[PDB]
Amino acid sequence: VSPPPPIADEPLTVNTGIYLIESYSLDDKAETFKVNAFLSLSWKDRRLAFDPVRSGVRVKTYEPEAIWIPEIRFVNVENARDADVVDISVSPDGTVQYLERFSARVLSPLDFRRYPFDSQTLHIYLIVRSCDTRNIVLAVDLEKVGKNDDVFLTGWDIESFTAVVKPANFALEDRLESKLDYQLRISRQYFSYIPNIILPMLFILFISWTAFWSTSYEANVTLVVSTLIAHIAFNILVETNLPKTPYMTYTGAIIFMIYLFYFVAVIEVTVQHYLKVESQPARAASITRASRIAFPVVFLLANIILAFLFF
Amino acid sequence: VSPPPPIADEPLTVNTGIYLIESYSLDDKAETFKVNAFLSLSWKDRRLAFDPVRSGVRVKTYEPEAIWIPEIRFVNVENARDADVVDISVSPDGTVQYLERFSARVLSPLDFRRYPFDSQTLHIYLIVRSCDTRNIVLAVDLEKVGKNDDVFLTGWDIESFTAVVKPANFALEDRLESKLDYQLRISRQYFSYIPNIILPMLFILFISWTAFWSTSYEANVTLVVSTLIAHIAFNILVETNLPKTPYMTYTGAIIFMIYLFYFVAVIEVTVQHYLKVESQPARAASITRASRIAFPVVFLLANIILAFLFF
Amino acid sequence: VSPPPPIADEPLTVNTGIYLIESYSLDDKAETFKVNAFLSLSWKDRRLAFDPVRSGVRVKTYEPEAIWIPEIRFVNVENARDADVVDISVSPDGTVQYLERFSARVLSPLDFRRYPFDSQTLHIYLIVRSCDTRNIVLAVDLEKVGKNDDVFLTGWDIESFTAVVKPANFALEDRLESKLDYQLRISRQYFSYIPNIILPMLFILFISWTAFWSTSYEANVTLVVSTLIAHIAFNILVETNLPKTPYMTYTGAIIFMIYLFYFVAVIEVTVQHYLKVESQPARAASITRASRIAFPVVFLLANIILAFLFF
Amino acid sequence: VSPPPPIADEPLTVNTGIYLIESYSLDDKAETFKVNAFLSLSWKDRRLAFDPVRSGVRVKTYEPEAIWIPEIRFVNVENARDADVVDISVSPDGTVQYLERFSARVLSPLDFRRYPFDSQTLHIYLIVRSCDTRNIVLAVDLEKVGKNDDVFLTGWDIESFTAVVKPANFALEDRLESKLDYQLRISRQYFSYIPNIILPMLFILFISWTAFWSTSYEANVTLVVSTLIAHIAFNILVETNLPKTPYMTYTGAIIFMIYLFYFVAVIEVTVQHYLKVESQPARAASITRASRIAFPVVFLLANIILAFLFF
Amino acid sequence: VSPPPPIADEPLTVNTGIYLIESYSLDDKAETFKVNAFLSLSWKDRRLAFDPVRSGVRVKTYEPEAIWIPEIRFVNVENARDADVVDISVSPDGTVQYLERFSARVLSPLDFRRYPFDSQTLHIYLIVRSCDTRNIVLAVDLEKVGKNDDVFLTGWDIESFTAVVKPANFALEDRLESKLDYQLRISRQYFSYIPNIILPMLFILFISWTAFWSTSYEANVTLVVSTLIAHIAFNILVETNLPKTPYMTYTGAIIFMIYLFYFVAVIEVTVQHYLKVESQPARAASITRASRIAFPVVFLLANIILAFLFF
Ligand SMILES: CCCCCCCCCCCCO[C@@H]1O[C@H](CO)[C@@H](O[C@H]2O[C@H](CO)[C@@H](O)[C@H](O)[C@H]2O)[C@H](O)[C@H]1O
Ligand SMILES: CCCCCCCCCCCCO[C@@H]1O[C@H](CO)[C@@H](O[C@H]2O[C@H](CO)[C@@H](O)[C@H](O)[C@H]2O)[C@H](O)[C@H]1O
Ligand SMILES: CCCCCCCCCCCCO[C@@H]1O[C@H](CO)[C@@H](O[C@H]2O[C@H](CO)[C@@H](O)[C@H](O)[C@H]2O)[C@H](O)[C@H]1O
Ligand SMILES: *Cc1c(C)c(=O)n2c(=O)c(C)c(C)n12
Ligand SMILES: *Cc1c(C)c(=O)n2c(=O)c(C)c(C)n12
Ligand SMILES: [Br-]
Ligand SMILES: [Br-]
Ligand SMILES: [Br-]
Ligand SMILES: [Br-]
Ligand SMILES: [Br-]
Ligand code: NA
Ligand code: NA
Ligand code: NA
Ligand code: NA
Repeated sequence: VSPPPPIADEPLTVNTGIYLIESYSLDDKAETFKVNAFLSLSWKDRRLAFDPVRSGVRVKTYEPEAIWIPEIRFVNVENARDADVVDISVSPDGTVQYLERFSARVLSPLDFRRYPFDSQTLHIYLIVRSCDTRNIVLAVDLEKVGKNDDVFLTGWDIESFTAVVKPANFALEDRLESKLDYQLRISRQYFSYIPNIILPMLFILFISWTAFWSTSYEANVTLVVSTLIAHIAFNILVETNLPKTPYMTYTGAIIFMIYLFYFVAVIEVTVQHYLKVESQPARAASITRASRIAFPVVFLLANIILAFLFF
Repeated sequence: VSPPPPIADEPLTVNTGIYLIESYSLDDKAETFKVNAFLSLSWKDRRLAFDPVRSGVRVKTYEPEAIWIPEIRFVNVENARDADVVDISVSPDGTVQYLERFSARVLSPLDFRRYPFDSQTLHIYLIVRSCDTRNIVLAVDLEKVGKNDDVFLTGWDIESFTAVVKPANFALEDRLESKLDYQLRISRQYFSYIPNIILPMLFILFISWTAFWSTSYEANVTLVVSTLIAHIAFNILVETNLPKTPYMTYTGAIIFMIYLFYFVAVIEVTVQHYLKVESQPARAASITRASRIAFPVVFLLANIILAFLFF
Repeated sequence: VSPPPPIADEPLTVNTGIYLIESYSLDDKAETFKVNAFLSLSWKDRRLAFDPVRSGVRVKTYEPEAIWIPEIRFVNVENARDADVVDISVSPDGTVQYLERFSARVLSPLDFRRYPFDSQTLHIYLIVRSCDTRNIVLAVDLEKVGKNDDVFLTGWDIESFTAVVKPANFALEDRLESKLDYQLRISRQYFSYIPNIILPMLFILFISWTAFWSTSYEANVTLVVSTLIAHIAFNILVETNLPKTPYMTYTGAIIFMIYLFYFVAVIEVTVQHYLKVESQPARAASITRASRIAFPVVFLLANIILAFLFF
Repeated sequence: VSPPPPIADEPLTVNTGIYLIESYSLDDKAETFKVNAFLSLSWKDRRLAFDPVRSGVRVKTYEPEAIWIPEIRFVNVENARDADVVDISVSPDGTVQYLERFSARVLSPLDFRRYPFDSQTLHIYLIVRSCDTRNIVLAVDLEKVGKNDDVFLTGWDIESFTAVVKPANFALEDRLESKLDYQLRISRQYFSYIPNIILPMLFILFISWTAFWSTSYEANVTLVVSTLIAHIAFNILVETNLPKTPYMTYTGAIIFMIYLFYFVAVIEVTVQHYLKVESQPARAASITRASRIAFPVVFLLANIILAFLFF
Repeated sequence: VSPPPPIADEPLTVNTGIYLIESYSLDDKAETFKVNAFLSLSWKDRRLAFDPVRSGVRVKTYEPEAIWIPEIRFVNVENARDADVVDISVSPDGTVQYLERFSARVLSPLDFRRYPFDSQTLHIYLIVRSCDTRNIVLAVDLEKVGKNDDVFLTGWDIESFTAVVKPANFALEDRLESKLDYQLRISRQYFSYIPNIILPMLFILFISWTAFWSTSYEANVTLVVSTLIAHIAFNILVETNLPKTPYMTYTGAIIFMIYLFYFVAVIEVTVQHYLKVESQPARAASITRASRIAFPVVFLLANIILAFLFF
């Protein structure tokens, strides 16, 4: 058991293919997903070749220990894949067809800038380290790349599973390394965010705006402050589903902006109350009247400016 | 070892059975369940046939490594079954009788549209990959498919555990696979949702309707804003027990509709105050007297419309 | 290695014993507990008998692989017993003495009807599948059943640890099975529930009843609505410590009933206000006075009936 | 492999030593802690003795399997010590010196009566079961019992790490067991409980006492009920850090006593209003004037009583 | 297997290298992180010398079991380094080049004094115990120490990953120990804390300050008491993300000091009302007008003092 020697000075080509059986547990905070797939490996080992006419047998089956198998590891896995060899088949010309079913927790970063209207490119990097004798290079067997029809990822729409055919051949620790980029394209199912977070968040805001058709300070203070407490509950709820990002997200931007609206609604209610008491209810009346228009208008404009800057 | 060779060109039939010992951890969010069971496998191996006279035994026992055992895998498992071999019995005619105990975390999707009055079909998919030498096909021994009477799933009623006798034969990575479907039929114990969520949620909503028999804006603002906040707490409570769906759930639809009632109630409470300050209490009294009948009637009709759409 | 042959037509008796070293992590929601114990097994293997006079030795020690050891399993375990053999000692007459230390996560159902004044009988089921050669039956050596004095289950009182001596012998999948039931009797330490849940829930209820000595609607609405919010927090807290049950638990019934009290207090506070505005304070004052007695009287009588129906 | 035979009838002495490398994860609810340490064992096995002159080596190194090593176990571990043998050295006189690196999750009860001003004695119980051939006894080599200087336990001060030199020899299932007690003495770092829980809790209590300088029932009902609701939040927060105990903790006692204050303050607030409504504001004023002193005085006294009964 | 012999009285030098592939799960409460890296080891074993002309090959490849490998361990790991040998390469002079891929949960203490504007120096300690035969000493091959350009730590910026080349050679349990210190430098991405915690906390504080432009006690009590409860919820939120420290953190100091502001504001609100009721509103007016400046000014200066004391 050693690497097959080169006929010419060319490197050994290991043809690879990942076929997803199950995809599950997409954790946003962890920036990880779990997977259950087939890993297909194919290379030519002439030392294994045989005569089809003399032998009579079309294909030969070997055990992993018996023959040389390349060390294909995963770059971005949390804990090293639970592998189980399914098949090793040699053709008369010495072409080896390897197949293992594995499962791995893959650490792939996410871009939350457009959350919950985001799309992500999940990655699964395959790698091979070349030895002192000869270089090993990875290739994509597009016939052996894919995903089973039923494959679902709770909370997401699965768009594609395609590998980048050209490997990344680079030298790390004075040895050649061949890296392949498999890509799982997914788009988030935003539907639930509308009845459970967005619409409730807007209702409570519109309720704070009924203070603009009220002269009762005590009621207004109750309106604006109670609803601001329910806004904090939602901000908190939202941030528990997401990691701490060094940029603003879309929901994050709306949520923050709404705080300023509360602060101003509070100011307005204070000003209105101060003018009444100072016996200026007509000046106060003019400010509430403008506020009935300004507050929903400036809200609608600011939300457009945001949607534009994010999409 | 190699698979038993065919007499003619027939496929190799492996009779299967699953016997549930324990069922536990139905996790709605992750759409999984844990299982503890027996797995029975049976197949003819002529190379193992023996004469009972010159052996003095009706059956022979073997170690898994001693004979050929079919590579039977599970399709929908989070982590590959923890398996232990119990018994291996070879009859005189060469009929092998395998038995193992396994435990696995199974990934099977759920339909939350009628939550929490829903039923589910839990699947356990058994599979076998065919060989170049010969094609392997799965079968169901109906006398070896069951569950003991003690088997319980916390918060669920276990209805049935049956298998779809006809395997789905198809090609995968240029080899024939034979897939079997074991179906565990469960229905949710909705009981607890009534005194813990449904009724508490209705009581706080009815409590907001007492504002229709009150002339006090300050009081009304307290009644409608404080109950709206307890409703937000139930919305959050409910959505913790469930995953994000691209569809509306039954509970979720009731929960959403109830926010509209709070919004309209705030409007009526607002309108009534405005009219009373404008020295139009007679108009306001008409709106409030109407609301007293309108709010319970519209609620009662809307719930009939929803129960009908969902069931 | 093969099972010992019978002298008469009799089955092989494997004498069992479980000695608890540690008990921990009783999870009410999961309906599981963890244990660390000794599993003692004893049977006669004539093939191992020897002469004490000539051998000089009393006992002969073996490694597990050297001799035949019966296949004893646990029916109700989530994560399979992590075993390590401590001793195998053979007496001159061939009586084998097996002793292993194991740890398992046992799945035993719990009856929450009387929570938090509940008592449970946790079970550990030992099992053995009989061979085609001969039948194996389990038995209890009471001399090797018990527990360490330092055994504690946080939040519980350990009452007893006995075994049901008569095994349950039944036919499962055309083979005989022998089942033993070890019973760990515990009673819940209700103490904490009094100063943390029960009494705080009563204080807030009584605070709602101070509205019966008040003529301020605005104040009463705050009293009953605020305390109802704190009541919900306790309902939520309580139900997070428990699994969803298809029956009413004791605390569950009390917590539910208290909602009816708040609902009726809101009705009274509403009615009293309505009359005051309708310029009928005399009738209002009559209802408020009757409510001062009616509410704590009906609460006391409702609780007596509940305590009676539960205990 | 059997134990060394007794020269005279004396039992075999195994000298033990635990040296802490890392201490982490003290879990109050689970009453566990995790440790990373060296375990050293030393015993005389004459069957291994050698002459330094003839052999030309003063030390002899063996594999665990090659010689006899005592089966030393831990009594109170959840999941059994993950051990890797570092070295086994035999001196010319046959004095075996064994060293291993282990890591275990140790179960050891905690006394919460003085929380968060408490001190704990964590135990690590080493044990040995004797043979039918001969008796085994444990000893402590005080030269090999310690901890690294950088050893820390998050939120705790490490006081000591010593062993109770005299074992606790006893009968278990008619065999001698020698048990040793290693003790890790720790005291909880209470510092952060002060700004995070104690002082916040006192501030909201003192804020409820401002109701005593207010004639406004409506404002008073707000002060006392809102602060009562924040007290429930701290009661809840605190009890999520602790297991349920059948005794009262220090913080628990203060937390409970503080509820009784809230109830009495509600009564005073209620009574004051009643008298004012009855045109008795003079009687009501004297009750409120008494309350202003009585509440802080009865509070400071009851805390003196409590600190005395707890420390 | 035993250590290679020395040519002279020199110790055996083992060259080390750690190459980070993945860094993840920085858990503040636990004071841990998870890493996935390459561990390179290099030492001379002349007993392994060979002739390339005789053997055929220029480099020999071995199985770990076939040769002596130094017992290099990690000091501060919670989860056992899940290791897998990638390559073992022996050159003609006997120079061994060992490559293993590992993953571990490193426990390294964090200083939260400047949280969330803090920086950390995470450590991975390599170690080796010396034999009686000969001493082993660790060394750093700077050419094999590093991290892949993609390495990211969610919520942190990775500054550097270098080693402290001079090992800590010391005595432990009468044997030589050689320790290496690999240091991973990180600075916390404070961005998210501003829109999610810091500014929402300031908005609610300023909302309470509107009570200085109000003569309404019932409203003011609502303003200061409601925002105080929202502050409590932030304090609870902040401390769920942090361990209990025996010192004050920066956020912790601000959070605490802000409660003193809420307490003083309540005092002023109480004073203002008392005077207004005592028929001295002019005095109240002077206290309220001063408060309008004093509260923001004392808040400004207090934060300047704090920021100066912490940074
Ligand atoms: C006045 C202000 C009051 C503030 C109110 C804020 C309410 C906050 C409610 C948080 C609910 C907790 O739930 C938050 O969301 C998702 C579930 O949806 C969690 O996700 C969790 O799901 C499951 C089930 O709960 C857990 O077993 C698992 O450990 C975790 O992955 C986040 O880890 C948690 O942080
Ligand atoms: C306006 C309304 C406001 C409503 C606010 C309600 C607040 C509710 C606070 C919930 C308290 C936190 O929730 C607490 O979480 C811990 C996990 O850390 C759970 O922990 C539990 O786990 C297992 C299940 O895995 C249980 O069998 C076990 O008894 C317990 O240890 C507690 O059962 C839950 O009570
Ligand atoms: C992972 C675990 C997650 C745990 C989640 C914890 C949830 C905590 C929810 C806290 C909800 C607090 O909700 C709080 O209730 C009070 C009850 O008086 C309500 O307060 C209401 O009454 C008071 C009078 O008593 C008024 O001052 C206030 O204006 C009014 O809104 C508020 O609407 C809200 O500030
Ligand atoms: C073809 C075949 C069968 C059925 C079998 O058991 N073995 C193996 O183990 C391999 C993977 C192959 C091929 N064969
Ligand atoms: C003496 C000895 C050794 C060799 C061993 O492993 N154990 C056991 O398992 C027993 C029963 C005895 C004694 N010891
Ligand atoms: Br891998
Ligand atoms: Br499987
Ligand atoms: Br088992
Ligand atoms: Br152990
Ligand atoms: Br290690
Ligand atoms: Na190989
Ligand atoms: Na086989
Ligand atoms: Na055996
Ligand atoms: Na080795």
